[PDB]
Amino acid sequence: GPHMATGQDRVVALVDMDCFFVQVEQRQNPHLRNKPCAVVQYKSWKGGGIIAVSYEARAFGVTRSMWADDAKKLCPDLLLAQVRESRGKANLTKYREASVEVMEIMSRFAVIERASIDEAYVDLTSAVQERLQKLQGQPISADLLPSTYIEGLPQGQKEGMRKQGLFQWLDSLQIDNLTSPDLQLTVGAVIVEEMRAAIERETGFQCSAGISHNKVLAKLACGLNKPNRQTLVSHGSVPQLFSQMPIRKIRSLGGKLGASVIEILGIEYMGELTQFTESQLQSHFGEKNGSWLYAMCRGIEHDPVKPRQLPKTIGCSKNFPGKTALATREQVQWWLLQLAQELEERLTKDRNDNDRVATQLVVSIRVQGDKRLSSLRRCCALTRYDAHKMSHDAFTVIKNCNTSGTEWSPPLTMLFLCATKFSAS
DNA sequence: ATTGTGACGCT
Ligand SMILES: Nc1nc2c(ncn2[C@H]2C[C@H](O)[C@@H](COP(=O)(O)NP(=O)(O)OP(=O)(O)O)O2)c(=O)[nH]1
Ligand SMILES: [Mn+2]
Ligand SMILES: [Mn+2]
Repeated sequence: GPHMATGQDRVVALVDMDCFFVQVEQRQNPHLRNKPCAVVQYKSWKGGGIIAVSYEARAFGVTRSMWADDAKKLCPDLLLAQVRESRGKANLTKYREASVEVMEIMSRFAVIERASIDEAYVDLTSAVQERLQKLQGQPISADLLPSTYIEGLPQGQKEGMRKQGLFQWLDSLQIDNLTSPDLQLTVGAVIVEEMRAAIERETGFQCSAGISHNKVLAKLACGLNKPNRQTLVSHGSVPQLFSQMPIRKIRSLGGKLGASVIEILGIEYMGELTQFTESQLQSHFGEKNGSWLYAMCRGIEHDPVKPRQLPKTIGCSKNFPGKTALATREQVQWWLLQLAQELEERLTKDRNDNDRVATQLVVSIRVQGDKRLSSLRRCCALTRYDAHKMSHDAFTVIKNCNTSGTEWSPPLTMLFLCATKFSAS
């Protein structure tokens, strides 16, 4: 009853850019705007692998992880932009820099947690309190929410339905109670409209967002009405929303754990989890996961928005599939040097921009015929931003994997160099 | 022959 805390203390948003790499390329090349297009990596093998797809191209069935040649079968007029290649590998610098543009705008409104190259969580609780006190009890006009959907409304064309649901929501609002969670979410949504307007004005990029009381619901909400819209998921919307929500749609349950929840419990949807005790869930999935699942199926999650705008690691990876797998010593050395040169460039720029230095270098490899994505992972000291030294140390750290009696065997199908353990400088 | 990352948990 009164003592069952409902996890309505916070206002959290998740902002995620729409078809991000495509928008970056469309901004640079106006011929690509408002067209079916996609961004690929490489080009020789089946036209390259697609990593981002405009919404126009998605209507033809083009998806991420498709080969461009196959996508062209679905979409013969598909336009393609290629990721930059430097030193024989994909170079994602243009998109990392675009990301920083967006992150810097978001950071003006509130402390953010970078969650990927194109998305961040925002803790808006303090900003909402400030705005509520500034409103001095003034109601909230629908004009302030021009791109907001209220999940689960209306009850009882697309734009018309959106505005009907928004009117139902706004007429139901108790504007006098500065502590109403629903009001707090609404004011959050007003701020997020302003944030998304600023992002689009100042970068040209459109994005969607979710507003709810925690990160998992905010991330789920964001995807409900993409592209170029934001979605408010209130605490009261959760039972209906979860009643037909496949468990795999929830962040962290899209893999083996979610499959085991489904198989062991004999359920399909998030809402069915409510019928199990906390102890039952802890028994099957462990104490942490069990407590998390017990609260999350009731809409409650406590994971904080971490104050972290910069990546915690800076890494460089390249696959060598099939007959391109590295089978000589000179090959492994040359590719370790290419990787180290890109790493050195990114680290030197990171030091100048962010006043920090990495102190540990992680070397990861895959060997041909190995089932695992990473065969060996070994760390050494990173004492100097020098590509030649980083590559020699990575080699020193992996060389005892070679079983040849000049050659390399088994051949290497992946190299990975990652700088970690940053320290102020 | 999805590839290139990046966060985080387990032991
Ligand atoms: N290298 C690489 N980059 C990737 C991969 N997957 C995604 N990216 C890059 C390209 C993506 O643009 C970007 C952001 O990933 P999302 O937010 O998951 N997708 P988006 O913003 O495209 O569309 P939506 O409107 O549905 O959010 O990350 C990958 O497997 N490899
Ligand atoms: Mn995105
Ligand atoms: Mn994203």
